[PDB]
Amino acid sequence: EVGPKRGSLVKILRPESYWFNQVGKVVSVDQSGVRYPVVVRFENQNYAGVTTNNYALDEVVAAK
Amino acid sequence: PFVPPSWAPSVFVPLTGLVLPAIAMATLFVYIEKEAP
Amino acid sequence: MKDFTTYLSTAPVIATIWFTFTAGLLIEINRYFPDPLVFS
Amino acid sequence: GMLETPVTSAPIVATYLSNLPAYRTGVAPVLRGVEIGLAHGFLLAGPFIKLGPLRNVPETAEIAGSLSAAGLVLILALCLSIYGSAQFQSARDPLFSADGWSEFAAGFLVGGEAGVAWAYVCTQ
Amino acid sequence: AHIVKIYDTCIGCTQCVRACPLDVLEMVPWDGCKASQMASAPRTEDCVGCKRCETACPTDFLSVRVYLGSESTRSMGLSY
Amino acid sequence: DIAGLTPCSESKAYAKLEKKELKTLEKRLKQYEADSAPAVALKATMERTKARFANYAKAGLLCGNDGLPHLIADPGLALKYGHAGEVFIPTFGFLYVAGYIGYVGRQYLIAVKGEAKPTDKEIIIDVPLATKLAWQGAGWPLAAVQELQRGTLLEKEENITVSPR
Amino acid sequence: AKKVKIAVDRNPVETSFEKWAKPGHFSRTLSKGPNTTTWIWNLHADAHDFDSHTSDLEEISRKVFSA
Amino acid sequence: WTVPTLNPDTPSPIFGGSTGGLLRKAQTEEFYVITWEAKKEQIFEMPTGGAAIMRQGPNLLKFGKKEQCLALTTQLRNKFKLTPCFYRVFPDGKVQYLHPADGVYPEKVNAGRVGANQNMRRIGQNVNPIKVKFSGRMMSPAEI
Ligand code: CLA
Ligand code: CLA
Ligand code: CLA
Ligand code: SF4
Ligand code: SF4
Repeated sequence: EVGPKRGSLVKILRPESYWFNQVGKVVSVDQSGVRYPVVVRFENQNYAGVTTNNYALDEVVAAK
Repeated sequence: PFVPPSWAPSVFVPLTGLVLPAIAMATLFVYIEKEAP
Repeated sequence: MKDFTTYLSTAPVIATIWFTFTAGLLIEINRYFPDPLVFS
Repeated sequence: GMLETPVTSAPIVATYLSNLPAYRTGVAPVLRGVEIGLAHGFLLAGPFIKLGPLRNVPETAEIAGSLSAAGLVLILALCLSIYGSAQFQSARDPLFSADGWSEFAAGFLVGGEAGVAWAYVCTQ
Repeated sequence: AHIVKIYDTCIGCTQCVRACPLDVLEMVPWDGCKASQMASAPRTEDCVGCKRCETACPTDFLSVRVYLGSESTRSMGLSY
Repeated sequence: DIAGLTPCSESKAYAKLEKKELKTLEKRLKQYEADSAPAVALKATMERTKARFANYAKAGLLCGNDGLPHLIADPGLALKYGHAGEVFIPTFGFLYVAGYIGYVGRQYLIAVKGEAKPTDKEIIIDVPLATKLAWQGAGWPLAAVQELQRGTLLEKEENITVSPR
Repeated sequence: AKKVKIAVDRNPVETSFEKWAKPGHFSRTLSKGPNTTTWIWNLHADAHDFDSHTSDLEEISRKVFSA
Repeated sequence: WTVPTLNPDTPSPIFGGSTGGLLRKAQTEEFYVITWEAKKEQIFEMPTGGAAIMRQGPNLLKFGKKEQCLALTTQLRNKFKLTPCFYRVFPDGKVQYLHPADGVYPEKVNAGRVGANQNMRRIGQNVNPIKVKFSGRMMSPAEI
């Protein structure tokens, strides 16, 4: 009941993220009150080769 | 009054090129190696 | 044959054909219109 | 441990080194300085005389070369002195101490210049 | 000695600890992530600055950071 | 004439240059036979050399004191004195081809972004699509302008990633 | 005393253009295709590094012999 | 678990020796000792170069720096599935034990450890360098 729906597309707002201002697919949202529950997957890898990352609720917004 | 002697280069060139550098290097080498109290 | 035509569609093969064509066109133009310096 | 080898660990080699002035303990540092200085000072004159800029002058070659060998011994004595100042500022052998090395450097200057002078006397 | 800091984006993968070639880092209990563990840097005096830990961190941006600082025999990796 | 230059057709140095090049070719010619293969090749070169010097003079180029053609780049001076073919006309000739190549490539890149695996459509070219886009690029200046006015040429500032500042 | 003799395997591999259309097939890492331009250079750098494609000495030797 | 005590008389592997061993540093500053138990005699690779045979039972080696000890530890654990431990030894005779600091290898989480050098923020939430200026020494914003 917290965070965006699984499989939906969100836009990243973390300035220090490789995918800032980019759209990714939500994989899961932790409901345990952790710091960064939202998990997002991206189609383009970052400089380390990673394609997934964890974000806080306020760091991600729905596509548009 | 100003004109230096005609032998000035014979003394100052070796002095500034061989003698003062030797003392300067010895002074600097001892200084850098010196340990704090 | 589908795979072979797929191989010909790879980047290095396409570039070789494309530049071979492009170079040939330029070479042929200068063969029939030697020394072009001004449109005229 | 360290790679054993005849050069590193041999009886004949060890005895030879133990008799050199550097390794001969029980001798005052000043005396070791003179013994070491004489040997190097005597040799130092050779190359300067034979291959110096004034080597082809009949009589000036001997004087100029030896006088340059004396100069180099003086520079080396300064190197020995300042090395002791930097290294020993605060053990078994007296040489490796602030007091010992200062005596060692002084002996090297006296021995070295004596060796250079002795080398000159051999020529003339 | 170098400076090593662990930030609250750690997911407790333990990859930084495994990567470290001088046993500078270790894992400790935590409640801020699913793994319930966080990286720690208790022995930074042995850190050499290789940054193998940063190479191994999956989070973006890194959750472990190394700031090269004052040099010493240990941090300069000397055996003489 | 312009900038102190003179027409190559009226330039003394320009005429002398042609003789030097022909003289060099003639010198090599006289060491062969009349209709041998080397002689025919040399004669062909001399014909092209004579044609080249006639064409540049006929084109109304300007020669300097060096007796070599110089080109006029200012559009006003070019159109004023009929030198539009040196730089001005070729300027718009190149831009049409350069925009053609760039526009065709951009159309193809947008086309495959909709596919499931865009990366595999870049190393392995979709030749049927590329040929289709190759022909439609002839009207790129019209299509390019209409995209600009409709506002679909540029991305939004909010959809482009940037570093911290 | 292993005798010296001719020893081969019949039809070890199939002659097809299928793998000509799948760059990077030889390596597990590059078989997935490109995501960054670094993949392209890695394809040419590791093409003839047979010893790293497979750990089988026999497979390595056969490639060397035909190369 | 209690802190092990080093036994200087522990036997050492069968090794001829090399030029990649201890230097004068070991006699003046410190050196490192690694010990472990061997199930059977086996050949392993010395981080200083060469091959050595480990005796069955206790083994002991001396290295010039910590990284060399922990490089051998990785080899023994990954291939031979052993559990080595090493110390820091000073010329005065003092012996300091480490790795495992608490008996459990750091990769495995263990209760009782206290977090160190942990910042409860992200990298992007550090202050600007101007705000830590003239603090008496060169200080990064991450330190404060
Ligand atoms: C400004 C710097 C400087 C000066 C003044 C000199 C001066 C000299 N050099 Mg040069 N040199 C220099 C820099 C200098 N050099 C540098 C930087 C290098 C390295 C690139 C060299 C490398 C070099 C070589 C390789 C050689 C020289 C040599 C010489 C000599 C050539 C002239 C001659 O025939 O001497 C003849 C010399 C004499 C008749 C004796 C002069 C006095 C001696 C050297 C010292 C006497 C000391 C005294 C007895 C006791 C201490 C007194 C003191 C406390 C006041 C002369 C003494 C040549 C030479 O003969 O060297 C010995 C030589 O072979 N130089
Ligand atoms: C390595 C290169 C080299 C060599 C061999 C020489 C050689 C020479 N130079 Mg030249 N020179 C060089 C480089 C060299 N130079 C360079 C790079 C420069 C430019 C900076 C110069 C500038 C220069 C000048 C300006 C002058 C010379 C001069 C000389 C001559 C006398 C040098 C002298 O007094 O040495 C003194 C030598 C010694 C104090 C000892 C040398 C080393 C000994 C022999 C080592 C022995 C080791 C031993 C074998 C070990 C035994 C171990 C065992 C006991 C266990 C000589 C022919 C002078 C001359 O008049 O030439 C004709 C001169 O005026 N040179
Ligand atoms: C890259 C910059 C540049 C520069 C430095 C020049 C320089 C020049 N141009 Mg050119 N021109 C340019 C770009 C440039 N032009 C472009 C992009 C175009 C449009 C495609 C033109 C179109 C053009 C025309 C139609 C004429 C010139 C003329 C001139 C000359 C005098 C007037 C002038 O432009 O003053 C300095 C330039 C500028 C301040 C930049 C803008 C220039 C505008 C576009 C043209 C001004 C013409 C002027 C009003 C004519 C008055 C009569 C004249 C005899 C005094 C001078 C050599 C005139 C000429 O032939 O004189 C002999 C002329 O009639 N230019
Ligand atoms: S710092 Fe990185 S590698 Fe280390 S535990 Fe945290 S997330 Fe994993
Ligand atoms: S920089 Fe190297 S030594 Fe320091 S913590 Fe990271 S991996 Fe360990």
